Amino acid sequence: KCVNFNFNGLKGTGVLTESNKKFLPFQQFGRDIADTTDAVRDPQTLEILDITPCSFGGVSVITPGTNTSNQVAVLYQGVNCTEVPNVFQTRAGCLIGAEYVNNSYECDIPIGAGICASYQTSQSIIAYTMSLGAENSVAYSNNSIAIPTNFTISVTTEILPV
Amino acid sequence: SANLAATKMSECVLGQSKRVDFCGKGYHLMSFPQSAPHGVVFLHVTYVPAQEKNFTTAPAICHDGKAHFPREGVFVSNGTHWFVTQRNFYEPQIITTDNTFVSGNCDVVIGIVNNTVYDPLQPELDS
Amino acid sequence: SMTKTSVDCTMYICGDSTECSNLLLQYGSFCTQLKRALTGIAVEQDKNTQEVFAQVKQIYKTPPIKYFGGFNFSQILPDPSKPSKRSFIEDLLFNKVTKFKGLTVLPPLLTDEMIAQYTSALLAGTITSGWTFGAGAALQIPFAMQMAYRFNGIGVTQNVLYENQKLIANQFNSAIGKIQDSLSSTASALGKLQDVVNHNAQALNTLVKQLSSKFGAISSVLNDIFSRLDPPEAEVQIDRLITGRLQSLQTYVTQQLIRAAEIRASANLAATKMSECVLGQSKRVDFCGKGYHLMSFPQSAPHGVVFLHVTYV
Amino acid sequence: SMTKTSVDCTMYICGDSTECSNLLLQYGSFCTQLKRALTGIAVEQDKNT
Amino acid sequence: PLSETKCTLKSFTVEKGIYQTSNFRVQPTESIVRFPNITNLCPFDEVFNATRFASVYAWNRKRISNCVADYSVLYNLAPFFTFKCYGVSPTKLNDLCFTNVYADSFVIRGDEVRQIAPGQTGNIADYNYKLPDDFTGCVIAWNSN
Repeated sequence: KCVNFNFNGLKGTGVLTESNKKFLPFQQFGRDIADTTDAVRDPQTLEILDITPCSFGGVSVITPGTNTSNQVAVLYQGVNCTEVPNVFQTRAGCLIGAEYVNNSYECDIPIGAGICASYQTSQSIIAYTMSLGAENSVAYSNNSIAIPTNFTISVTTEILPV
Repeated sequence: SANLAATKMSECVLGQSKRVDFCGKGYHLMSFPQSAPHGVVFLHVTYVPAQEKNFTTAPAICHDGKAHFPREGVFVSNGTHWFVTQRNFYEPQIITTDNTFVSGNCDVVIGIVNNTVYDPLQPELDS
Repeated sequence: SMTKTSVDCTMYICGDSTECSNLLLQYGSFCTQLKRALTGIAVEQDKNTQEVFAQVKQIYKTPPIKYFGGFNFSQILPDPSKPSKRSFIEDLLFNKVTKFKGLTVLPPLLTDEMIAQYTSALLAGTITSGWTFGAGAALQIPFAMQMAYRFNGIGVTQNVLYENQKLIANQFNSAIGKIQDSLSSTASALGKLQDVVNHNAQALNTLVKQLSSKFGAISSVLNDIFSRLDPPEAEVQIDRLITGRLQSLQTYVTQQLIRAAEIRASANLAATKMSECVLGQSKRVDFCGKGYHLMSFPQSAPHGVVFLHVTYV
Repeated sequence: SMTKTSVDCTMYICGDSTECSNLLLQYGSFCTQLKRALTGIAVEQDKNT
Repeated sequence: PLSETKCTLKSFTVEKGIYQTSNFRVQPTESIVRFPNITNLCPFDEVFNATRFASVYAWNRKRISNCVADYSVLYNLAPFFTFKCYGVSPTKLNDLCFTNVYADSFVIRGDEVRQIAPGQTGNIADYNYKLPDDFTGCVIAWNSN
C-alpha cells in the first residue's frame, strides 16, 4: 500500500518491499542516485526494506471532435492497470475504453509504442496497430523488364512558410 | 525553412534540377509558386508513370562474333523481333548502325542473344 | 530522433505537501507554457519520423529464391526465422548502444522492432524495384540493368561492367564484411550514434543534483521549512526555492529546444540524402560519401539511421 | 567560425573575497555547466574546421 | 474525459487530437508511525525505586545521557499522583527532548510541596532550593509511607 512516512529522520512516501542488500547496524536510510531514499533501517528489529514509490504520471485522452462523437478513452502511460482500481495491456500502457481489432487499416490519432487510434463504425472507438499500407511483390527475373506504355501525371503541392 | 523555400525558388523555378523528391515526387515539369500571407504556395507538376507491361530483354546483340552495345535505352522484344526503346515509353524501332556500337566480343558477356544488324548502306548500294 | 522526457508541474516542484501546491497559484501558471512547449516538442518527433523512415506508403517483398549472379544481399536483409525481425548488422547496432520524482520517459509511436521492417521494404526497393519505388508505381528491373541506369549518369560505358562482373562480385560483399569486422571490434565508429543519448543522460543527471542544493535558503527539503520555524518567516524562504528551481528549468527548456533544433537541421540533411542518393542517383560530390556515388544502404538503429555508402574510388 | 571566449566561475562572479567563495557552493553546481557548454562549443568549433 | 480536454486547453471547440491534460495521484489512507524498542534504557531505577537518598541541602546531581528516556508510562499507568505543569505539556515534554536532564533526590513535607514553584518565597524556596522563573520543568510529588 502507498503510505505516508513518519520516522525520526525520514519523511516521504513509498511502498515497502523486501530488500536483499547488505546493511550496516549503525545506519539510518539508504539513498538513490536518482536522489531518492530507497531503504530504511528498522531500529527495533535489525533489517532493511526496499522503498519504492508507486505509480504516478499523466493522462492521455483519445477523443474526436464535438460534431462527431462523445466517446473517450482513458490511457495510463507506463502504468499497469491491475493496481489502479475494454482492458488491453500494451507497451506504452493499459488503455481502458477501447476495443482491440486484429485487422489493420489506416488511422489518424497516435497513441504510442506501435498502436494507433481511429474512429470507425453501433459506432465506437477502436484501438489497433498501425498498418504499413498495401503490399505488392516484385519477382526477380533476369530476362524480363517492365517499361510503361502509358503515363498519367498530376500536380503535387507543397506549402512552406517564410 | 525559407532557406529551403528559396532553394525551390532557385532550382525548381529559375532552372533545371536533376535531383528527385525535392521539387515533388519523381521528375519535375513546371513550377508555379504563388503568393500567400506569411508563406509561399508552390504548384509542382510531377511525372508519375502508371500502367506497365513486361517485356523480354537481352544485354547485347551478337553479329559477326563481336558484340554490339546500346547507348540510349534498353533492348526489348515482344517474342518475335528485337527493338530499342527507352525506359519511360515503348517506341519500337529496328536496329541500325546509329543505335549500336561495336565493343568487345560475344564470349565475354553472359546471356547474349544473337541477331543480324540492318545497315542503311546495303539497300543504298543495289538501289 | 532523441529520448523524450517530460517534467511535471506537481510532483517535481512539490515535496508532497499541501502548502506547496497552494503557493503555485501566486505565480499564475508558469508550467502551462512548459506543457505546450514540450508537447510542441513531442509533435516534432512525431513529425520527422514519418517522412524519413517511411518514404512510400507501400511495402515491397523480396523473392524467397535467391541467385543474384554471385552477389550476397542476405546480410543486410532481415531474418524470418528469428521472431524479432532484424538483420545481421542491426543486431550489432542494438547491443553496443546502451526518475521517481516525476521524471518520466515518454515512448514514441514506433518501437525498435518495426523500424527494421520500414527498412526491409526500402532495401527491397533498391534490389527489386530499382529507382522507381519512390517515383510512383515501381517497375521490374533486375540488378544488371539497375546498375546501367546509375553508370550512365556518371558517363560509364558498360563494357567494363559485364566482363569484370565476376571480379567485382568478390570485392563487393567483402566490403560489408569489412564493416562487420569493424563494428564487432572498434566501438568508436558508433560515437555519432551515442552522442545524443549521453548528453540527454547528463541532462537528466543535471535534474538530479539541484534537489540537494539549498538555493541560498536553509535547507532544500520543503518539510522542515514550514514545520520547524514561523510561516511568516518561512514565506521568504519558500518562494525563492521554486524561483530557484524554475530558473534551473528555464535553462533546461532552452537547451532542449536547441537539441530539438539540432535534430531538426540534421534531419533536413538526413531526408536530403534519403531523397537524393537513396531514391535515385545523386550527381553531386561529397554529401552521400566521398567519390562517385553508386548505392546507399540504410540500416535500423536507435535514435538515428546508419547508412552504408558504396562509392567509386 | 566566430570569436571564441570563455567565462569562469570565480573571477566573473566574485571580487576576490572570502564570503563570495563561500556562497558559490550554496546555489550548487550551476557554474559547472557553464564550462561544459562553452567547451562543447569548442568541440563544435573544432568540428567545423 | 471529454470536458477534461476542453477545460485545460481553454477552448470551447476542441481540435481532434491526442492531448495531455492533468496528472493522477493516489492518497495514502494510513501513516506508519514507528518507534524503537527499549534499546539502551536510561538508569531510572536508581533515581526512583532505590533505597535511601540524600538530604535537601545535600542533594546530588545526575546527568543522564546517551540512552532513550521513557516519560509516558509513569503518567499513563500512574502509581504516582500529583503534577501541575507550566510552559510545557507532558505530551509536549515527550515532544521536545533536551540535550540534558537533571535529577535531584530530596524529601520535604506536605506544606512544602506548594512552596516548590517558580516565582515564590518560603522556607525551602528562599533558604534551600530556589526555582528560577524561566525554568522549563515541573514538580512531581507522591506519598510513600
